[PDB]
Amino acid sequence: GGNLPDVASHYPVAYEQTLDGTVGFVIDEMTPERATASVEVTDTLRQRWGLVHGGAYCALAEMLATEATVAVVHEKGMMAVGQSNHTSFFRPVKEGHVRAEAVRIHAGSTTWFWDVSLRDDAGRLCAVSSMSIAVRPRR
Amino acid sequence: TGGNLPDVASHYPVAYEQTLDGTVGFVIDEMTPERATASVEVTDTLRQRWGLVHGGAYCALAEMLATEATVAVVHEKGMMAVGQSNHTSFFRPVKEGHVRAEAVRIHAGSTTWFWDVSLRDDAGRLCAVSSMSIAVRPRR
Amino acid sequence: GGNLPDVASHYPVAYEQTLDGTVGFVIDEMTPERATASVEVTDTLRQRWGLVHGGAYCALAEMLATEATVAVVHEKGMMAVGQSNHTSFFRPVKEGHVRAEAVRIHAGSTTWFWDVSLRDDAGRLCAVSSMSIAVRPRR
Amino acid sequence: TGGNLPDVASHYPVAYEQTLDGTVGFVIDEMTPERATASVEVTDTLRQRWGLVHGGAYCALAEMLATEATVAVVHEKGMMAVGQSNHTSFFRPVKEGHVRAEAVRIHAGSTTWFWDVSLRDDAGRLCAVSSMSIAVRPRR
Ligand SMILES: CC(C)(COP(=O)(O)OP(=O)(O)OC[C@H]1O[C@@H](n2cnc3c(N)ncnc32)[C@H](O)[C@@H]1OP(=O)(O)O)[C@@H](O)C(=O)NCCC(=O)NCCSCc1ccc(O)cc1
Ligand SMILES: CC(C)(COP(=O)(O)OP(=O)(O)OC[C@H]1O[C@@H](n2cnc3c(N)ncnc32)[C@H](O)[C@@H]1OP(=O)(O)O)[C@@H](O)C(=O)NCCC(=O)NCCSCc1ccc(O)cc1
Ligand SMILES: CC(C)(COP(=O)(O)OP(=O)(O)OC[C@H]1O[C@@H](n2cnc3c(N)ncnc32)[C@H](O)[C@@H]1OP(=O)(O)O)[C@@H](O)C(=O)NCCC(=O)NCCSCc1ccc(O)cc1
Ligand SMILES: CC(C)(COP(=O)(O)OP(=O)(O)OC[C@H]1O[C@@H](n2cnc3c(N)ncnc32)[C@H](O)[C@@H]1OP(=O)(O)O)[C@@H](O)C(=O)NCCC(=O)NCCSCc1ccc(O)cc1
Repeated sequence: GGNLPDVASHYPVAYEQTLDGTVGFVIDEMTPERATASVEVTDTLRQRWGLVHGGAYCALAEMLATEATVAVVHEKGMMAVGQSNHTSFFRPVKEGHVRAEAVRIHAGSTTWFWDVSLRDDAGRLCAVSSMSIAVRPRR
Repeated sequence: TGGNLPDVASHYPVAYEQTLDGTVGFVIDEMTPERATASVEVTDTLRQRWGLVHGGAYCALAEMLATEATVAVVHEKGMMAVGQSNHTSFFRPVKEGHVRAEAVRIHAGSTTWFWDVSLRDDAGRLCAVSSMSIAVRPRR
Repeated sequence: GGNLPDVASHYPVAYEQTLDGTVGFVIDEMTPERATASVEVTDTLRQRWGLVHGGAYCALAEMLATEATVAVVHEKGMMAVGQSNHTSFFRPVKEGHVRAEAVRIHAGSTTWFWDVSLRDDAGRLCAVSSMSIAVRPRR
Repeated sequence: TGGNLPDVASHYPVAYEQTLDGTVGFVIDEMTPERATASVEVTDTLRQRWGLVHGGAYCALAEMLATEATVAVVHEKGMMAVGQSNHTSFFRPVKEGHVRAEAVRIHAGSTTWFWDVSLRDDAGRLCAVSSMSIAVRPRR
């Protein structure tokens, strides 16, 4: 759909109805150590002033780092959810696309950490996200 | 005023209902120079595939609230305000109801304002917090 | 010594030899939900430019939030260590004292979170720290 | 040059050996506009009562490194540089040896520089990371 990891037979919310499907996030590559995703800029991703909403970068990074963790851990009986999301903004984006690259830097038993880079169509670094993902056994 | 955001301009590039904010339904309640509140009714549009409120939704609500709260004061002074850092920490998920946010200003420097935002559930539990650092600069 | 919680019979490093005792951190009050500490500014707390080192605020906050967690959890078979320390600086300090107040905002099963405020002798907010403390069973 | 910090001034308010940096023994190794390294030998002065390197020690090493690395370039340009945000995340403790830090510049704006700092052990493992946001302003 958004090309999210297929790890379960049923999902509570269909992609098109989720926040992710509504703004248009799509996973591109995915491996245990690195994943990418992107989104086309539309007014649905912007704030009233015409720039891509800061929350959009946050959300792309959160989905990308978390889903990339899920991809590995789901099949191991674990649940993966974001515990901390620290996004820093360097340059705005008015149009085009937002591309994210998440690089795994730590995979502990209870926490995985990913560095996410958010770039524009020109390849410029527009924002970064330090994603801390909690890993716990499913209930 | 579509989601009750501060009327500081005659015109805006994107209408409320078309923005991310309008799409997910964020609405500002109170707004003062030192404190602001807003909320959103949870619907699937606010959730991730697993059925919970998306982490990014809390980050966005906090971001919009703190920034707009800064804009309410500085716009007229000829400044622009945009977030420079958003650090959101998640304590408990939200599956349904509303997400209620309260932003309290803790520092108002000449170049940066800082707000502590608490995000609660209908039962009043602290579900997430966001430390928002807002850059303040003069418009071009 | 530094008035740290007395929870064990032996400690690997004596207060006076630790980083805390070397810069002079002292716990004032301590309860499960709130704790305070302070330090006199000396050159040992400063950087070459004469201001209190940013790392000093970080360290005060980290010791204070962690030790306050230890105070409750130690006796329960758990270990408490900092997992994330996010310190933001609003105003420098050149002399006097640094006073910290840590307020517990979340006490989960595996994570405790504290908001730490760092003030000067005039009571001004000089910095803040969001301390995320991991709680795990002792080995 | 006491701990090999950038010589950008004739005189400094506090001598190396007297500062926090000198007391704990931080030493700068390489230093360029886009990348800097430093290290410290672990001793009790770097530890907490439980025998591990104090979290605050990593935060301080990262802080000093990123800031001084910014100072090396901007001082001569009449700017002052001070950290505005230090976010350090801890992955694995260090009990002894050294702590080695590498700061990589990722953004150099007109008012903020941002450095990613990695803190490793003697075995090269990633023990902590720090996101350092440095404010750049003109001196008074
Ligand atoms: C935060 C925590 C526990 C999270 O675990 P994780 O990310 O899931 O990683 P992990 O569980 O796979 O284990 C990584 C390593 O952490 C340590 N660790 C993890 N869990 C434990 C535990 N229950 N007991 C002891 N060490 C542990 C071990 O060194 C472990 O490596 P190993 O399994 O190969 O022996 C782990 O990353 C960590 O220990 N990071 C270091 C925390 C740190 O050193 N903070 C600074 C020290 S406390 C500050 C302080 C200051 C003043 C005071 O007076 C008191 C405290
Ligand atoms: C980040 C910064 C500059 C941003 O300004 P702001 O948030 O907009 O607030 P503001 O502009 O209204 O000014 C607040 C205070 O900051 C200081 N400040 C601001 N701009 C400047 C400046 N250009 N020059 C000197 N002090 C300044 C002043 O004390 C000011 O109080 P004042 O205006 O009443 O004199 C301000 O919040 C600040 O200075 N925070 C303190 C930063 C700090 O002390 N970091 C720790 C020291 S650096 C670590 C280090 C370690 C080892 C080394 O070898 C070197 C460095
Ligand atoms: C991070 C974590 C697990 C840490 O646990 P803690 O701080 O030690 O707190 P805690 O263990 O005492 O439990 C607090 C609550 O968290 C939830 N929780 C904790 N552990 C679990 C678990 N193993 N399974 C399910 N829920 C859990 C429960 O609601 C629990 O409350 P309860 O025990 O009364 O039922 C917990 O604080 C938490 O669940 N916070 C909410 C995390 C969150 O909602 N992040 C956003 C959702 S994921 C983003 C995403 C975006 C797009 C995608 O496509 C996928 C994911
Ligand atoms: C934070 C800030 C201003 C600091 O400047 P800096 O780090 O020193 O970098 P810089 O000064 O060299 O400038 C970098 C770029 O920032 C933008 N910028 C900087 N200063 C300004 C300014 N005064 N006016 C407009 N754009 C500016 C420009 O695009 C500039 O590129 P350019 O100089 O080539 O034109 C800059 O990094 C930045 O703009 N980051 C993007 C902030 C952002 O886009 N946050 C998300 C949007 S706000 C969320 C929101 C949500 C809902 C609402 O209802 C309202 C707001």
